[PDB]
Amino acid sequence: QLLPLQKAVRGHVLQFEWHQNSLLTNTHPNFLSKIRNINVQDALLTNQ
Amino acid sequence: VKILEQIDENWSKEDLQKLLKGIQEFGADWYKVAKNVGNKSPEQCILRFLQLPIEDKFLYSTIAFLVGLVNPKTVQSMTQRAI
Amino acid sequence: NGYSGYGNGITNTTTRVIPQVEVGNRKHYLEDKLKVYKQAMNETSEQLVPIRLEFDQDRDRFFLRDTLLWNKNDKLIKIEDFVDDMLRDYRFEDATREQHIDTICQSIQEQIQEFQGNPYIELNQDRLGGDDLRIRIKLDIVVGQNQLIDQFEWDISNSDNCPEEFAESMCQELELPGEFVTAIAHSIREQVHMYHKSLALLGYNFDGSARSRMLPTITLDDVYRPAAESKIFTPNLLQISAAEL
Amino acid sequence: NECIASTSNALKVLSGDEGYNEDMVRRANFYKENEAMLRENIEVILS
Amino acid sequence: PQAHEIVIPSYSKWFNLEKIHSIEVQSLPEFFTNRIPSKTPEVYMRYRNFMVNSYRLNPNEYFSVTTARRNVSGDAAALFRLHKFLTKWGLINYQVDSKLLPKNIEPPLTSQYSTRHDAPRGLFPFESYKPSVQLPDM
Amino acid sequence: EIVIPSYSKWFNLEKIHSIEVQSLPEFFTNRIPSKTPEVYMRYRNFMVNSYRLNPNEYFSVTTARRNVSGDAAALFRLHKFLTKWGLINYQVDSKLLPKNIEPPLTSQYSTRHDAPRGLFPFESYKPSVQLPDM
Amino acid sequence: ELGAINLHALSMSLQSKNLGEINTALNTLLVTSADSNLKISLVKYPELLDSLAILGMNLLSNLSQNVVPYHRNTSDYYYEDAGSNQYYVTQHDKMVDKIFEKVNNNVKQWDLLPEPIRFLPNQFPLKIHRTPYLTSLKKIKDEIDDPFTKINTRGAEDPKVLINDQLSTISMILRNISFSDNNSRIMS
Repeated sequence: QLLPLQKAVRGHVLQFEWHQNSLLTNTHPNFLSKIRNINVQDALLTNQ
Repeated sequence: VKILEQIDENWSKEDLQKLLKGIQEFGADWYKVAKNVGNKSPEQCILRFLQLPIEDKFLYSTIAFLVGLVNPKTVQSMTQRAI
Repeated sequence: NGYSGYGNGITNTTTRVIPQVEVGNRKHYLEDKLKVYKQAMNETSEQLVPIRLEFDQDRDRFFLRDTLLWNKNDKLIKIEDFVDDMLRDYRFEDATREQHIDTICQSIQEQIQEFQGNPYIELNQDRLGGDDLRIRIKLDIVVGQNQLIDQFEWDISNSDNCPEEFAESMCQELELPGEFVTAIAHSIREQVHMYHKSLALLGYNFDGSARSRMLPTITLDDVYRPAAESKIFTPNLLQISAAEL
Repeated sequence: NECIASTSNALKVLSGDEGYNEDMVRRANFYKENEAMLRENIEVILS
Repeated sequence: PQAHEIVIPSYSKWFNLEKIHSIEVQSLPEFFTNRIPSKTPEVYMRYRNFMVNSYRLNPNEYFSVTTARRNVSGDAAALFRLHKFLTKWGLINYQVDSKLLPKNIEPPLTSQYSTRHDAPRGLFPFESYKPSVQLPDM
Repeated sequence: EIVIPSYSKWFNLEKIHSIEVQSLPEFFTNRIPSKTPEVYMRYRNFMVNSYRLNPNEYFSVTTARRNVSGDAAALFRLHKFLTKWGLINYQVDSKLLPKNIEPPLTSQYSTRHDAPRGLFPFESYKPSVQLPDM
Repeated sequence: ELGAINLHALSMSLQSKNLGEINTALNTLLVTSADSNLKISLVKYPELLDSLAILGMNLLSNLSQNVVPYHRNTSDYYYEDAGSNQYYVTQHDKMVDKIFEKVNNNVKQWDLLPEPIRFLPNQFPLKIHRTPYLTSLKKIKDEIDDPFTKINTRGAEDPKVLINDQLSTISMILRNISFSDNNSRIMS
């Protein structure tokens, strides 16, 4: 008669720990690859 | 058939006896049940209780290794069912 | 959901960035310890330093009459930072110019710059339990509302004995709670130091008797246990009084 | 075996996802695992 | 006696007033090379438990390192080091201030637990047709 | 006359055990004139007989400071020593130091961002089993 | 997205448990991604960078050593006791214990914070991976769908991919942090 209870709380803690193994492998956002070109500042900085 | 639960070590028979007795008519109040047993940490009770088999239901396959999903069935997939 | 990262915190706001809201007031320091600490204090440790602090005199307005210890073998702390932490701990007016800290660190390094720890008595000499010359240490302190005075033999020549043990032992009085014992050892390390420090100015840190004031300031052989009215200076007393200091 | 399981997994991922298809067989994943203990501990503190 | 409600930033839930942890040694190793005999894990733990008790007593109001320095010492330097350390780890002087909120409500609430699609462990929402009964069951 | 720790039943109130000199060498450099096995004998015998007088009540060390004006260093040391061998203070359960505190045991935890306190799953149900009726 | 305010998550990141590391790392990554108004200032930040590099070093290390962290049977992994001490023991009297010990029967070095970097024994230099951008198609061929993708596009059912994606995320967030003044904070 207790079994479903243990199953339930088991699922609780299971989903909980499983949540840890989630590190946005799910998605693949852009990571601000801003520098399309290196701007003027880069070149003139090199020279300077 | 004839499922025995007097099967644990490092906890006496009466240990789990009092454990289940509490959780029976105490509704998962881990503090109560810990009080209601002989000097085991509440989390200890939770863990042990969590490792309590029901060794008479899981039967040893295609379904025995897959659930909420399955190979389709219009072709000769039963080849799988004879794995 | 909930709100907690910094003291019951707030995690539900207008979605901004907040750097280290931890200050009791200007209280967050952990930056820049890891490498330096590891590389530094993985090696031997050595003598400590008693320090007194007086700034209340009628040249500046303070309650600076506290003592504390220090390791001259340390180079991990911007001393001024420690001072300011102490001052903010003293709840003083945040303006630490009228609460000038420079003067304080000046006095600090001044005091530290007259020290050698114990002499070759520790640096190169090693006499089992020291040799002799137990100073009649005289210690009085004023804590809370009560003062306490005592005098007793305590060797200068021995290193094997540290002060704090005497402290925790004489703790066995009424309660001598906490705050007391520290200053005692401090005074202790104060009291002893100067003597051999002054003796360091001479040259007996190896040999026996010195050269003129060390003669009256000594214990003797004491071949037999004493009388009751002389050692009647050793005992201790706890007395309430209106303060006039 | 592998292609079958992969097909199933693809079915699932192309849809909602669940962490564990199994471990109703408690004995295995709990005698042979203990991070359960620590994670639990973390839980009960709040729960 | 106990008379207050003491909370801690959970991630700290590795500290135990009883024992020590690899964390702090990697952050305060100067009591563990066993080089300076006047220092030892033991006196460390003494200081540690003393200070945490002190704070937990009246945690509503702050506690200073200078306080302990007055109270007990074997050093100022290490005392300050560890004090500020525990400060960082909030074990001390964490509940110095209090903050409150009326917390209006939203469709999700902690007492809400109904039947709905589930990410957790297995469940079967469709049981059996008629001819399933056609089995010489157990 | 009075029983002591059984293992300690070896003392010489009239002699010096090699255990003593081995434990504490400082009285045997034959260099300190102010110190000698004799004055240590007097030290220890006075101490232990004094405690023997009313061992029903504890005896501290500061007393010795009052009573011999020797170096409190060795006094404290030997006192600790004799207690370690139970030769002194074997009938008492008191004389401890204060912190005006005791270790508490209550605690709470909250570090909410989203992940702990649950990653907030969907709701569920099913506490109790049911009947097939088939 | 939103919520997600504080900076001091570093503390939890500094902590050595899988849980906290996930909780922070993922969040703070999403944070540094956002730039509409979201930037990581510098006041008493640096601790962040330290923690980060330390984490990455240790993880990559025991990865190269092919051993999973976060889960052992040891814990609180050094001394635990309440022995004979008030505050100051282990002076002369300690040898009495030896004496005591001899009659009742009737120092260390400490490593630095990070591990070494090279000279690691298992890791011995053998030429691999000097291949050009071509591998993209390899990538395609790798990422190509096949009955054996072995791309557990889901979470860590095994810890190996866990460590992998961990380091990946760390690299990404490190990149995103590096687009402003406070390059000086990162400056060598």
